[PDB]
Amino acid sequence: GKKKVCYYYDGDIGNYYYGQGHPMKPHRIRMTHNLLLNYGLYRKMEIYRPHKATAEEMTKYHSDEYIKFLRSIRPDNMSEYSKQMQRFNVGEDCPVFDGLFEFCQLSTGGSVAGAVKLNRQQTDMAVNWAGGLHHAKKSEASGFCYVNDIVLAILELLKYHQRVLYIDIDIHHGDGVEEAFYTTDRVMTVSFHKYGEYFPGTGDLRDIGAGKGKYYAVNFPMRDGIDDESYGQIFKPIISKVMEMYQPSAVVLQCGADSLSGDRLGCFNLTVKGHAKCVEVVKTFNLPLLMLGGGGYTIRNVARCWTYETAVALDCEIPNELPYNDYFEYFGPDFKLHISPSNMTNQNTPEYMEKIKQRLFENLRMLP
Ligand SMILES: CC(=O)Nc1ccc(C(=O)Nc2cc(-c3cccs3)ccc2N)cc1
Ligand SMILES: [Ca+2]
Ligand code: NA
Ligand SMILES: [Zn+2]
Repeated sequence: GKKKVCYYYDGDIGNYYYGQGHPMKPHRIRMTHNLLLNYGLYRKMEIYRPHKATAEEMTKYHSDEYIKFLRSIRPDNMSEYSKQMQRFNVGEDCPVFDGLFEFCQLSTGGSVAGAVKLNRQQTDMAVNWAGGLHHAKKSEASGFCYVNDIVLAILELLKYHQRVLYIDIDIHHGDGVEEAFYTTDRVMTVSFHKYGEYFPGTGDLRDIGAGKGKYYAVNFPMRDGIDDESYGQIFKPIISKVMEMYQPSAVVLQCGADSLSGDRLGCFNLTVKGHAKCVEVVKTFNLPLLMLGGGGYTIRNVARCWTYETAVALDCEIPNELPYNDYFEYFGPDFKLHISPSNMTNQNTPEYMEKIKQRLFENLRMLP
């Protein structure tokens, strides 16, 4: 039936600025929050302010040297760390900005706090839209991500769960998460993503894991222009087969909104309803679920997406007419919650979708 939802948000998040022209806008988390508050969704869920995750918490995955660097680097001392910046991939796509470490701490704190709450059986779902930074690696920033809150939250879940399922609907391959768990069967990682000379360049369907983790990494490579129909063709069948074969006891769902139609960086054509169908599918399995944010560069659509997916988590129907809010002008000219797909060509034929699905089903037969 209906579930208990705990939601994590820190009002300071929207103030972190990656710099002039950088497409990552933490302000989108505040727009999301303000919109869902204006729909009255706070009446149906517990709202918590995450703690600032410490260096002890972050070094459960990341190296001491990389976390020490992130704690130290500032725009004022940048000149003195030119060598370290190159070593850790900080300074270009992953810039040094005021309060960078605090931004890492808040984004991470919500995911780890959500995992603790699920481990304690105090909630059915935990939501952290400021999380989902799937590209960060053990000792390296990547793709605007510095600290991998997802890996840390999964490590927290593994204290009480033998098997954790990770599902990733961001347009990009969930490389940092897949890499962290590549050689274990205790986490199965399932990523659906644009593939073919696209960032980060990994996630071929032939990448299936290694050693004990062989068959525990699943990749569904897609072409430009995927629509609700095509995505819906394959998501429920793959997740259903994964649930059947893997039998996880907890799930982490990365809800990156860069897979929506009209994304500034992305090349997919999903609506908010098509993207949210993924949350509905996963929610149906009735397992402890951690829902996380991710990419998303057309900020008005990110706020619509995560507001609607919070409503889905709550089994709460909300009107398409947007309520007034602090960012009302961002939603023009329509001022509606739902979006239309564009006329872009879907390069993913129905045969291609079915064929990749069949190849993944062959791999899933290899589980015990
Ligand atoms: C050349 C090129 O295309 N570069 C590039 C573009 C987009 C992304 C991205 O979408 N990154 C991301 C960031 C986050 C972050 C969330 C919060 C802070 S960063 C979460 C998920 C993804 N996929 C990464 C790299
Ligand atoms: Ca993905
Ligand atoms: Na794995
Ligand atoms: Zn992305």
